[PDB]
Amino acid sequence: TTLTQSPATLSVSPGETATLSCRASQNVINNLAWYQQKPGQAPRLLIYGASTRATGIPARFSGSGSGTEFTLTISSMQSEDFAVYYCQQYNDWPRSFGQGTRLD
Amino acid sequence: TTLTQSPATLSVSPGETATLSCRASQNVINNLAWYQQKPGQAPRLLIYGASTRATGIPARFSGSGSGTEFTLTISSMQSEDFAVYYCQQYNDWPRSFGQGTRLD
Amino acid sequence: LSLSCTVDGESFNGFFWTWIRQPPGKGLEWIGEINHLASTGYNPSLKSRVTISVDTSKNQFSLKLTSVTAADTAVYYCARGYSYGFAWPNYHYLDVW
Amino acid sequence: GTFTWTLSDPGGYCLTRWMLIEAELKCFGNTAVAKCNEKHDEEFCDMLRLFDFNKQAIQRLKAEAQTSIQLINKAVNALINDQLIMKNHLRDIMGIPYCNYSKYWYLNHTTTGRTSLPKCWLVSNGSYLNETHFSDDIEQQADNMITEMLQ
Amino acid sequence: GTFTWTLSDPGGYCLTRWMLIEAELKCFGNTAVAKCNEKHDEEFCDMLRLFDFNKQAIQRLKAEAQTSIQLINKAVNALINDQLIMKNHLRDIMGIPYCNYSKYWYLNHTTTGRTSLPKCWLVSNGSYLNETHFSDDIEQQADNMITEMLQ
Amino acid sequence: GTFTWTLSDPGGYCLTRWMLIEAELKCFGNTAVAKCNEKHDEEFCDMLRLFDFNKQAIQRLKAEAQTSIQLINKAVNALINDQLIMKNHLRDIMGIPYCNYSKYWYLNHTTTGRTSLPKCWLVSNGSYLNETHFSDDIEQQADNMITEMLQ
Amino acid sequence: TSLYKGVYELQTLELNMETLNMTMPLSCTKNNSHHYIMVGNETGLELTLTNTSIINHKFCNLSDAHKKNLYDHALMSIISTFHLSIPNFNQYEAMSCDFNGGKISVQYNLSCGTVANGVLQTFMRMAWGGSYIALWDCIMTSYQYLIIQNTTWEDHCQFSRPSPIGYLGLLSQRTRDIYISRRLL
Amino acid sequence: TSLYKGVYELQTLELNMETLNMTMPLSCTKNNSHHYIMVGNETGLELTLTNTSIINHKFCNLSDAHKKNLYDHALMSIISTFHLSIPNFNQYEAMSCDFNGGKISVQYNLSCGTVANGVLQTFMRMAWGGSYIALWDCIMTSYQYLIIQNTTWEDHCQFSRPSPIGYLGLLSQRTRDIYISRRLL
Amino acid sequence: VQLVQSGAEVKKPGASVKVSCKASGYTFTKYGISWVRQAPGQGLEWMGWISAFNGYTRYGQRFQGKVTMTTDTSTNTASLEVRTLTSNDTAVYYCARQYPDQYSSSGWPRLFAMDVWGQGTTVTV
Amino acid sequence: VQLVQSGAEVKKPGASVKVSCKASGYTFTKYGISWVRQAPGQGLEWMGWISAFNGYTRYGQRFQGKVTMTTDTSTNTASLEVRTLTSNDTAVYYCARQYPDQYSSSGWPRLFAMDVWGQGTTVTV
Ligand SMILES: *[C@@H]1O[C@H](CO)[C@@H](O[C@@H]2O[C@H](CO)[C@@H](O[C@@H]3O[C@H](CO[C@H]4O[C@H](CO)[C@@H](O)[C@H](O)[C@@H]4O)[C@@H](O)[C@H](O[C@H]4O[C@H](CO)[C@@H](O)[C@H](O)[C@@H]4O[C@H]4O[C@H](CO)[C@@H](O)[C@H](O)[C@@H]4O)[C@@H]3O)[C@H](O)[C@H]2NC(C)=O)[C@H](O)[C@H]1NC(C)=O
Ligand SMILES: *[C@@H]1O[C@H](CO)[C@@H](O[C@@H]2O[C@H](CO)[C@@H](O[C@@H]3O[C@H](CO[C@H]4O[C@H](CO)[C@@H](O)[C@H](O)[C@@H]4O)[C@@H](O)[C@H](O[C@H]4O[C@H](CO)[C@@H](O)[C@H](O)[C@@H]4O[C@H]4O[C@H](CO)[C@@H](O)[C@H](O)[C@@H]4O)[C@@H]3O)[C@H](O)[C@H]2NC(C)=O)[C@H](O)[C@H]1NC(C)=O
Ligand SMILES: *[C@@H]1O[C@H](CO)[C@@H](O[C@@H]2O[C@H](CO)[C@@H](O[C@@H]3O[C@H](CO[C@H]4O[C@H](CO)[C@@H](O)[C@H](O)[C@@H]4O)[C@@H](O)[C@H](O[C@H]4O[C@H](CO)[C@@H](O)[C@H](O)[C@@H]4O[C@H]4O[C@H](CO)[C@@H](O)[C@H](O)[C@@H]4O)[C@@H]3O)[C@H](O)[C@H]2NC(C)=O)[C@H](O)[C@H]1NC(C)=O
Ligand SMILES: *[C@@H]1O[C@H](CO[C@@H]2O[C@@H](C)[C@@H](O)[C@@H](O)[C@@H]2O)[C@@H](O[C@@H]2O[C@H](CO)[C@@H](O[C@@H]3O[C@H](CO[C@H]4O[C@H](CO)[C@@H](O)[C@H](O)[C@@H]4O)[C@@H](O)[C@H](O[C@H]4O[C@H](CO)[C@@H](O)[C@H](O)[C@@H]4O)[C@@H]3O)[C@H](O)[C@H]2NC(C)=O)[C@H](O)[C@H]1NC(C)=O
Ligand SMILES: *[C@@H]1O[C@H](CO[C@@H]2O[C@@H](C)[C@@H](O)[C@@H](O)[C@@H]2O)[C@@H](O[C@@H]2O[C@H](CO)[C@@H](O[C@@H]3O[C@H](CO)[C@@H](O)[C@H](O[C@H]4O[C@H](CO)[C@@H](O)[C@H](O)[C@@H]4O)[C@@H]3O)[C@H](O)[C@H]2NC(C)=O)[C@H](O)[C@H]1NC(C)=O
Ligand SMILES: *[C@@H]1O[C@H](CO[C@@H]2O[C@@H](C)[C@@H](O)[C@@H](O)[C@@H]2O)[C@@H](O[C@@H]2O[C@H](CO)[C@@H](O[C@@H]3O[C@H](CO)[C@@H](O)[C@H](O)[C@@H]3O)[C@H](O)[C@H]2NC(C)=O)[C@H](O)[C@H]1NC(C)=O
Ligand SMILES: *[C@@H]1O[C@H](CO[C@@H]2O[C@@H](C)[C@@H](O)[C@@H](O)[C@@H]2O)[C@@H](O[C@@H]2O[C@H](CO)[C@@H](O[C@@H]3O[C@H](CO)[C@@H](O)[C@H](O)[C@@H]3O)[C@H](O)[C@H]2NC(C)=O)[C@H](O)[C@H]1NC(C)=O
Ligand SMILES: *[C@@H]1O[C@H](CO[C@@H]2O[C@@H](C)[C@@H](O)[C@@H](O)[C@@H]2O)[C@@H](O[C@@H]2O[C@H](CO)[C@@H](O[C@@H]3O[C@H](CO)[C@@H](O)[C@H](O)[C@@H]3O)[C@H](O)[C@H]2NC(C)=O)[C@H](O)[C@H]1NC(C)=O
Ligand SMILES: *[C@@H]1O[C@H](CO)[C@@H](O[C@@H]2O[C@H](CO)[C@@H](O[C@@H]3O[C@H](CO)[C@@H](O)[C@H](O)[C@@H]3O)[C@H](O)[C@H]2NC(C)=O)[C@H](O)[C@H]1NC(C)=O
Ligand SMILES: *[C@@H]1O[C@H](CO)[C@@H](O[C@@H]2O[C@H](CO)[C@@H](O[C@@H]3O[C@H](CO)[C@@H](O)[C@H](O)[C@@H]3O)[C@H](O)[C@H]2NC(C)=O)[C@H](O)[C@H]1NC(C)=O
Ligand SMILES: *[C@@H]1O[C@H](CO)[C@@H](O[C@@H]2O[C@H](CO)[C@@H](O)[C@H](O)[C@H]2NC(C)=O)[C@H](O)[C@H]1NC(C)=O
Ligand SMILES: *[C@@H]1O[C@H](CO)[C@@H](O[C@@H]2O[C@H](CO)[C@@H](O)[C@H](O)[C@H]2NC(C)=O)[C@H](O)[C@H]1NC(C)=O
Repeated sequence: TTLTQSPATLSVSPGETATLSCRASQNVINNLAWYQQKPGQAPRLLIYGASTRATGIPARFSGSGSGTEFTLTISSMQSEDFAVYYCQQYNDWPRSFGQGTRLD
Repeated sequence: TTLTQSPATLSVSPGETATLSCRASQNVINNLAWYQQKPGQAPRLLIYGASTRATGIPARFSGSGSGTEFTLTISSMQSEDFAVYYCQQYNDWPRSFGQGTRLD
Repeated sequence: LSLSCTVDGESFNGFFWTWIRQPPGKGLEWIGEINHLASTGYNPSLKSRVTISVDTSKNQFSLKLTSVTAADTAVYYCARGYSYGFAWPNYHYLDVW
Repeated sequence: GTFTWTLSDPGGYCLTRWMLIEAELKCFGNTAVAKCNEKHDEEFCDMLRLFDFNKQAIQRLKAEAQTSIQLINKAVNALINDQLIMKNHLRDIMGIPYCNYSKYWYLNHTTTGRTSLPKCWLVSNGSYLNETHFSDDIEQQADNMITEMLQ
Repeated sequence: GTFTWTLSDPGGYCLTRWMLIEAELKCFGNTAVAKCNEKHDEEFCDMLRLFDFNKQAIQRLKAEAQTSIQLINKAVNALINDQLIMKNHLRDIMGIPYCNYSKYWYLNHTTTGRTSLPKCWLVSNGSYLNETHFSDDIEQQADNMITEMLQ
Repeated sequence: GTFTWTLSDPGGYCLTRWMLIEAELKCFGNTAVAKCNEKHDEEFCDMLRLFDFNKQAIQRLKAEAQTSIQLINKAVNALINDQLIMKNHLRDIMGIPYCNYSKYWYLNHTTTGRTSLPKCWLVSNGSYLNETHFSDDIEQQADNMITEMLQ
Repeated sequence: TSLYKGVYELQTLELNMETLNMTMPLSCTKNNSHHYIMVGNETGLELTLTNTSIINHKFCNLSDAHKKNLYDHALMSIISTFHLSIPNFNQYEAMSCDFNGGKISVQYNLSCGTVANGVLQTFMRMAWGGSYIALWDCIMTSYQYLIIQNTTWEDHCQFSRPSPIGYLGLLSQRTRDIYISRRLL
Repeated sequence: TSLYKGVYELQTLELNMETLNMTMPLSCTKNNSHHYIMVGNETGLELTLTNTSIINHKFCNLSDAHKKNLYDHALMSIISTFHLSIPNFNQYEAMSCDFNGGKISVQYNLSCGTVANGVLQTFMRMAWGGSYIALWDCIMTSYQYLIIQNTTWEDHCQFSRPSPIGYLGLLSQRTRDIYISRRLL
Repeated sequence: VQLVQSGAEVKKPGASVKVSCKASGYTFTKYGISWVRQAPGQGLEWMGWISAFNGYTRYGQRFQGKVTMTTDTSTNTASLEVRTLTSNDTAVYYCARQYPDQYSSSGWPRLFAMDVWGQGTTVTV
Repeated sequence: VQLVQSGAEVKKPGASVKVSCKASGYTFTKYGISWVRQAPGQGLEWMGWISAFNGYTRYGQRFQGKVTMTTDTSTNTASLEVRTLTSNDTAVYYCARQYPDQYSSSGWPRLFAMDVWGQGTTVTV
């Protein structure tokens, strides 16, 4: 399955919420992962499952949605929240990532 | 049920194997018994069930067969193997015995 | 036209036994088709006046065409053909004549 | 033919806010859930299996014309025990309080939070029975909970 | 599905003088009746459920025209297990002693008075098997309840 | 209903060379067979009951015209649980690994020689699952059986 | 808020059967006369007990209805399950049907040990939960006709909550009390 | 070879269903189109999916077949079980049959929620374990005809092993999803 | 485990023969005794079987009434009594230990053969 | 818990490249290793996943043959190698830790994502 991220660019100043959308080709029931990659650094797992945060992840990042449509929301975007966000399904093989989104 | 032993006489020399056959009137599932009677002594149990050997019986005596056809094989013939061998069914009452085969 | 086509050959089951007529100067024309069962297929143009039967015991099939006419004079062939419908390239070929 | 559906998920089962009216998320532990896979005479277990099957059917499969009576007709006996509702019908006929499948009751530990397997609330004369008339059953449930706590 | 009928009434079940022939009232304790609610292959339990259902239907429901075939056809599967009588039918076919649900045997503790769950008497040639030919079985039964006496 | 067939014979069950492909005789102890008389959701128990019924029917009954569909139609419900294969079919429908009753796996103690009750192997993509994708199930089975043998 | 044994508190919960749509039909009762069984959030069957009949002809065009595949398959399956579950049905003249245009409309004449008894048994086994108002069993009622029609979904039932128990119950006892009409079936 | 917790070894076994051939039918698949249901070590039914039909009429005449007791009773029982298990079957013209001479030949003519869906579901349950290669449910296939005929026993189980699971599965679901065609059945 | 059959008796025809064997080395109650007759020059013939536990008897088709079997648990003995003798009644009589056949509801029949035999008693008329 | 990917290196195109990631801080047998490729300026691309417990490999559709991945439990390492380097093969390779997917007869599948990643290894042709 191939999944796409429609916005691909969020030019938002710090302080307000940001929303990212992920759409999958087929049904992926609550088996989606959201990763964050700092410039030049390795990606880190932010959200595993539909709406479950990884250990040590601040409660600012919230996942929602299911099936085909998923959303990731950042409430109070801080200085360190500027990174590239990636969407990966793992409901079936092979694992497929998204084209990414540049959030500045 | 009436069961008969077809050969009834084997003038077999010592050293080679001997084969005895038993045929039952009706179905007798693995419920046969082979007894050995030396001349002048009471019969003793050699084989009970399908092929299970009685306690202390040498491995040369071996039973086989189920249903109606049954076979008893003696691999090595010794001096004391020459006796009268009897075939009994115990699948129903009354118990029935064969005519016996004299091994000489 | 009571025309029978007795064949021994290979097995009689699983084949389509057809009749094809060719009028002089024109092309071929399929006019009937029979399976080893009682099922049949006919040419719509002349279906109303043709009838083909099959006898499995004698291994033969016979065509009958009523209302004989000199306009129906032609050359008639009885043919065996096999149709394959299990995979993609479905194909039907008139095996022997 | 005994049912074979096993409940999804540590080891307990959680009823979401959608499966409950006028209530939030509820959750039952492993001990209570484990009784649903062994006993053939629990109405709550049957309804819980029905809800789990509905959720799994919605998630795994597609939707078209909502005419999914064939699916439930194929798998009606793999989720519930028809003789349970048959027995409830017999009890209703004989003028005895029966198991209307709407309301359930259970015992909560004040501090530990352990919860017994819910039992359905009996109804009679089209009105729910009041706990002064089945207090003995509640005491029996409390005794069983204490005995299980001992081991 | 499985049976869901529960036996009425400390905790045992007593068969009245009408449920037996040439015998008086006979009671069985809680430890034996309690096995009737989990065992799927007990013949005495099925027959005792049938007797209890008959008694309750006579007591509560009205009697008229005696056309109660609909009632028994409606709730036949909530009282007995059809595969048990099917197994008995197959055992009868294969020329093996079977059970026609008429006679039962049990073990008494002479001093204590506690008994075991009755098991039905096997039949051959249209005659009951005699105690020697299943004596081993009886032995096993004793051993079992001896273990039950340990706790 | 519920199956009532009891496996033949200390107390274990031995599958002959004919019942297996490219394998010799294999025996399972009483501690594993005893589970087959109480559980309702074990593939291997139903298959063992089918094999035992086939063997007993061959031994104790005649054969003619090969029209034995009558016997299996009569006795199908006394050997297997239909809702179990219904559950397998449902799991196949939802795109989840299932079991077609062909391959089984079990745990052997190297020294003692005691074995667990075999669990049937899972198939996905019409192919047998590799061991790495159900290892947690193997560990859970080993833990349960070590707990059983501890007591 | 009584405390049992000094350590246990009694709490209750209620199940929302209305979220079980799209997989199971849900049956519930509006009042004495009107009862409903709904499929999806689109369709349903309305069962009414009336002294007024809507069909006067003694016809049932079942074969013709099957030939013209215009009705809803789910509703036809439900009505087939209902009809097959009637115990000891032998008066075929007491059931009238209308299937013209794809709609379904069934009328049962209830005018013991009669057809009305079995029809009421099946009815209150279907609409189990609120049908007890119009009550061995030998059921008798003052109503003369039972009418089953199709309707669109609406917030109809206010006497009892929706529940799939009745349909799931009559599913088991489907072909269990049918008489034989022919030597070969 | 891995040793779980250093003391237990994982071992596997595979059953041999072919030894059950005097008591139960055994179903297997040859390829995408050919499937077999063997009874005994002499008899079998062949299931095929084709663009090509073999019956051109619409005469599934059964009273004559029953009158002339020439067919194999086991095969007739199997095909009756298959036909009864079809859910929501109402297009009778989609089924054609030929039983003359004691043989049995059945053709289901498959050209959502149609007769093809029900026939394919019943076929998938019958040929369970190897029919998934010919795939809510809404099963649709490119084939136009399903053909059931006679075969003698032969080594055909080369894609899936023989198994009595499918036939034992459709025994339970036999008359559960049949429409009513008459008031007095 | 052996059995002794009390010598050999010779009596005139028409009298009653009382031949007994005592079993030592095992619990006499568990196993019954089966009687076998071997005519001089012919094969073995089955007479009957008596279970020592409550003394339950099964006789042969032709030996019913002609011969009786009794048991004594105090002396651990099993006895066979023949009413009338005849020229064809001369034979050798053996008594053999046999476990009673076992039946159960949850199980299959378990049938047994004659485990051990005692030396025969020669009865000549 | 961290994974070190043996630094980085560059080589002439047309030759084979080898990169290894060494795991530590956890049981290397329980969790398998997935390999991700990121082209310069492009998104992440998945290549394969190897289970260390028995070393079971699942490969990408377009990476079969060209990419070979192995595991070594003795030193707790996962190695990857590419036969024919190409202009588009210049990228950064990431070693991620993934728990094997679990299925059971009584239960539902439990799928897993890449929890712990490692610092990437750059390869330029
Ligand atoms: C499960 O399987 C077992 C195994 O066989 C089976 O047991 C058998 O049950 C039957 C049915 O009861 C038993 O048959 C009874 O036998 C008694 C005893 O008969 C002896 O005595 C008579 C003389 O009285 C002799 O002629 C005979 O040969 C025997 O020596 C009979 O007395 C019974 O008949 C009476 O009861 C019937 C019940 O309706 C009457 O219909 C019948 O007319 C008899 O009644 C007469 O006498 C009464 C007393 O005097 C009097 O009150 C009446 O008015 C009338 O005048 C009956 O035939 C059989 O013996 C059992 N077998 C064994 C080995 O015990 C179970 O029945 C079976 N269960 C099921 C459910 O299938
Ligand atoms: C549950 O689900 C599982 C997974 O889907 C499924 O497993 C599959 O079972 C089938 C059973 O038929 C397996 O198919 C067999 O595969 C072997 C191996 O094939 C290799 O060798 C052949 C050459 O023979 C190569 O062409 C091939 O590419 C492979 O390298 C085949 O050999 C089998 O065919 C033989 O046996 C058949 C038995 O009837 C014969 O009909 C057939 O003609 C072949 O006979 C040959 O061998 C005979 C001796 O055995 C000999 O006498 C003949 O003359 C001839 O030489 C067969 O096709 C399949 O591999 C399994 N899949 C996996 C992944 O393991 C279960 O079957 C399923 N259980 C159910 C449905 O109950
Ligand atoms: C198990 O057995 C129990 C009891 O035997 C049974 O529970 C009963 O279920 C019925 C049906 O749900 C309940 O009836 C409801 O009662 C409430 C409250 O009653 C009063 O409400 C107001 C005061 O608040 C009074 O004015 C009124 O006259 C009643 O006296 C009603 O509010 C319900 O009506 C609403 O809901 C219906 C269904 O949704 C609608 O059809 C109806 O029009 C009403 O909706 C309107 O108001 C809503 C807000 O209130 C609004 O959202 C809507 O849009 C609309 O405007 C309903 O009549 C009854 O109370 C339960 N208890 C008892 C003791 O009878 C179970 O049904 C049974 N289980 C099964 C499976 O059958
Ligand atoms: C579950 O997956 C397991 C992992 O298998 C890997 O992934 C699959 C998809 C394949 O790519 C496979 O090649 C991978 O290894 C799988 O276990 C593995 O199965 C293979 C084949 O069945 C085994 O290969 C054979 O190994 C033996 C030697 O085994 C011993 O040595 C190894 C290495 O020291 C140990 O790890 C083992 O435990 C043993 O101690 C070789 O002799 C044999 O060679 C034969 O084949 C070659 C090539 O055709 C010929 O040239 C030779 O002449 C021989 O004929 C194989 O190479 C592999 O050892 C095994 N690994 C482990 C760790 O068990 C397992 O089978 C799967 N389970 C299933 C499918 O049910
Ligand atoms: C059985 O019959 C069906 C349909 O039969 C037809 O329709 C019925 C309603 C009825 O009227 C019949 O009398 C009538 O004959 C067959 O269905 C076919 O399904 C295939 C699917 O592969 C279709 O073929 C594809 O069509 C594509 C464009 O629409 C085309 O791009 C595909 O090309 C591919 O293959 C070529 C060759 O390998 C390759 O070079 C290409 O690059 C590409 O990959 C392909 O041709 C047919 O059009 C369908 N026929 C129709 C719709 O009439 C069915 O195949 C047939 N057989 C079986 C076994 O079921
Ligand atoms: C099983 O098979 C037969 C059947 O037994 C008979 O039929 C049953 C339905 C019951 O009614 C039994 O009580 C009945 O006996 C058994 O054969 C039977 O053996 C008995 C031996 O006592 C015969 O009785 C004798 O009959 C003769 C002639 O009439 C009298 O002179 C005797 O005094 C005595 O009464 C009985 O006739 C006979 N059955 C038949 C039909 O002839 C058989 O023994 C039994 N199998 C076993 C292993 O016990
Ligand atoms: C069994 O139930 C009936 C009827 O129950 C009624 O319907 C149920 C669905 C519930 O909603 C009940 O709450 C409801 O009452 C009982 O008969 C009815 O009892 C009530 C009182 O319990 C009567 O109400 C009275 O009405 C008079 C005026 O007529 C007032 O002055 C009173 O203050 C009181 O409100 C009601 O009239 C009566 N009849 C009907 C048709 O509702 C019945 O008592 C109960 N118990 C038994 C043993 O039958
Ligand atoms: C299934 O069985 C019928 C036979 O039963 C037919 O229908 C009944 C209701 C009665 O009306 C019967 O009298 C009648 O035969 C098969 O249909 C029949 O096939 C025969 C073939 O020999 C047809 O006979 C022909 O009749 C014409 C005159 O109409 C003669 O000129 C012909 O020489 C020939 O005898 C008969 O017409 C036909 N009946 C109908 C109604 O079409 C049917 O074919 C059979 N199906 C299969 C698959 O065998
Ligand atoms: C039929 O049953 C389905 C459930 O199977 C009901 O659908 C559910 O409807 C509720 C109310 O509209 C939905 O709740 C909503 O949830 C979202 C979050 O997802 C929330 O943001 C909204 O404010 C609202 O509360 C629920 O999601 C929905 N479930 C599904 C699976 O769609 C439906 O209402 C039932 N239909 C009838 C006629 O009863
Ligand atoms: C149908 O099933 C039966 C068994 O259920 C199959 O028959 C069996 O065939 C094997 C040989 O393949 C027989 O084994 C034989 O055992 C004797 C024992 O002495 C040995 O001497 C022989 O050499 C041979 O190994 C087995 O007895 C036999 N079972 C029977 C007859 O009940 C049969 O092959 C199956 N049918 C098909 C078509 O596969
Ligand atoms: C009962 O069902 C019938 C058949 O679907 C309905 O009649 C059709 O309804 C649809 C939906 O409005 C219309 O598009 C068709 O034109 C109607 N056909 C005919 C012949 O009338 C009917 O409306 C349903 N009854 C109710 C009360 O909704
Ligand atoms: C389908 O069944 C028919 C009838 O049983 C088979 O035809 C008979 O087969 C037997 C066995 O070879 C012959 O003795 C008869 O003479 C046949 N009768 C007729 C009328 O042909 C038929 O062979 C079976 N189908 C297949 C393909 O074998």
